[PDB]
Amino acid sequence: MWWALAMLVASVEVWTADWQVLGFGNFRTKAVKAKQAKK
Amino acid sequence: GPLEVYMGAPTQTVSQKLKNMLGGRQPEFRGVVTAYFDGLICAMNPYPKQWKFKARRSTAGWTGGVWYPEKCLVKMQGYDGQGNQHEIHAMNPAHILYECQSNYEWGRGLSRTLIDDTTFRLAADTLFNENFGLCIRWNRQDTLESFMQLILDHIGGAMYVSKVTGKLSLRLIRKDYDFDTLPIFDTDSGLLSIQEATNASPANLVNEVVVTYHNPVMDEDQQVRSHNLAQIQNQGCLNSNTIEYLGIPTGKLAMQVAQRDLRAASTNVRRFTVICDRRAWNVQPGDVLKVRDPKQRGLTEVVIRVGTVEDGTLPDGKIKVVALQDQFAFQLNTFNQVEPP
Amino acid sequence: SYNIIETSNDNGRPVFMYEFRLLDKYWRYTSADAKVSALGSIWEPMGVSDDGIKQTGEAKTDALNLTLPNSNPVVGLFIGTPPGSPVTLTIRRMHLDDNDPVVCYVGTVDSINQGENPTVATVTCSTLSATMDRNGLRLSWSRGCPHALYDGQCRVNKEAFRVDATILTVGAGTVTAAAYATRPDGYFAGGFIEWIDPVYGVERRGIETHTGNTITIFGTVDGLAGGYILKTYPGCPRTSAACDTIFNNLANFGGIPSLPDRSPFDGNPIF
Ligand SMILES: [Fe+3]
Repeated sequence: MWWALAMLVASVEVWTADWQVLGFGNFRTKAVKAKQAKK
Repeated sequence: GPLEVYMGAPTQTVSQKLKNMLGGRQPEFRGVVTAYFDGLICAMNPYPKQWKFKARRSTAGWTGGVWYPEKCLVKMQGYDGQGNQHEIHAMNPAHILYECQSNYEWGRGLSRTLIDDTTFRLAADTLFNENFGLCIRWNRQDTLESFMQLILDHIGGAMYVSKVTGKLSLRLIRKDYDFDTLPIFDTDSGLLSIQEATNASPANLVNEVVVTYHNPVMDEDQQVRSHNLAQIQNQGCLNSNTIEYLGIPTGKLAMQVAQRDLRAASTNVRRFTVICDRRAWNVQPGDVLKVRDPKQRGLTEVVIRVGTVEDGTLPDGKIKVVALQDQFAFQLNTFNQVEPP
Repeated sequence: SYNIIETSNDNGRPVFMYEFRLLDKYWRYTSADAKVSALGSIWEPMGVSDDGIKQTGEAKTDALNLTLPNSNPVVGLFIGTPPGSPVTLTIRRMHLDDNDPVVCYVGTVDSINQGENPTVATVTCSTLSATMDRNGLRLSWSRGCPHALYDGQCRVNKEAFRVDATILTVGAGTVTAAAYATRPDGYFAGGFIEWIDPVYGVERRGIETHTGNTITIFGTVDGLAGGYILKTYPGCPRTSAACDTIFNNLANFGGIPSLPDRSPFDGNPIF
């Protein structure tokens, strides 16, 4: 919800965009965050 | 075949066979999880298959030692497959953020003394009790502030610096107010002017949210619908929003976050911009206060959440307080446990 | 008793004091017009003036802009070459007849630029929340370790590779010393020089090249004197052979020589 507080500057929430890469592309399951390398 | 797994211990050493295989000058690969499969069958001549692994951590690999370890193990039932059910060991987001600011191995690595410990104990207080964990990933690494943005959005909190010490601190946006002790603000008690006096016909706000999370057991994305029946039954067509909550590992917590967002963004959102004298100099973003303008604007003694604050200079006296209608914590409305077959 | 006076409608006193701190090298300022003395120190009345301690959670906008007279040594620290170590600014908010100046801001001195108002410069001071633009990209398997020399992971001893000597002759972006002559070329490539400044205290800045008795620095020269010794540290090529031969730290190396040329398991026949 901190996005909701971030949009506290709005003029009043629909969106349409592509993504800037994050850590989703999977090759090793992580039941907990051990972070990862980057190659 | 056999498998040598080296966990990258601080003083780790590996068998000479691995270095002979890789050949020439080689390191000990200290600090990194490195698996060595000496088995001769990597695959049949049909080209080798792809691999996957599964791990978890709570206390291992902490530069400078662990912090507050007795609340990091957020276990919770996150089963995929009803008969295949088993609990998963989600991490405490409070410890996630503490690592983000308390290790030089990536990011800034702020010293412990400059981090407000008691505030992270405060965070853990509610994060562990309600069992809000996380299983986030940080592959293809990006800017640190963006990752903290993601984590804060997951927990719905505010990272901030203590006014007195200057230490970095964390806040959570919750229901931590008793609606009795709150100070009452009217023109006769410190209020100077309501800079936001209009109403923008805020009756058609969002009424549906599609929460997307990631179950580690399935290790793929999952989704949850949440319809605010009250708004659908009167407003007509939907005003929906698909929101990202990857890393949340179960449907119960996904439902909790979905309900939190839906009740926060849908129920009578009103933004207050308040001109204040030296009556709220201690008031800090995220605080709570009650405002009253009954004889000019006719608003009935409402409780408001404090947002952005603009402290004044030695001249000009007043402080501008951006304020937002009440937020909410997690709670149980829906029973969305898909329980795959 | 501060809050009672502060929240009063018809009672109050003006004070806004500023503490400029650099490893305990102190300047105690007062925006008021008097010789204010509190917290066991005298806060001199200087032409400092705040522009508002804004807290919005947005970087750049919250940058506290101080109007600081140039003649102060605080600005003097930033003439030409700013300090190599961050300077912290603390603001306090007591009244008179009061003695608990509740601290209100603990930002650091990020940048300074003089301009149209020569009697006071603009000092920008954000806080920890807004300084988080770091790359984040750290590990990134490669043919050479990404570890910074002498860091917490390379762990090469800070004392085993000491080098120090007083400056034989300062020069334009270059320094000369007798000790450097005893070393092979490039021994300090990526190194840094260290000494104590009568005000900055510890000062550390890098070296970009070495040859014989001569070296070159990545940064500028803030003025140097052939007195104090320049505690100079060697750098490293950061190669596996470099970390092995020079440092004997191969066992604590983070670079992977045998990154298998990304020998795939797709596309073409292999294995
Ligand atoms: Fe090294």
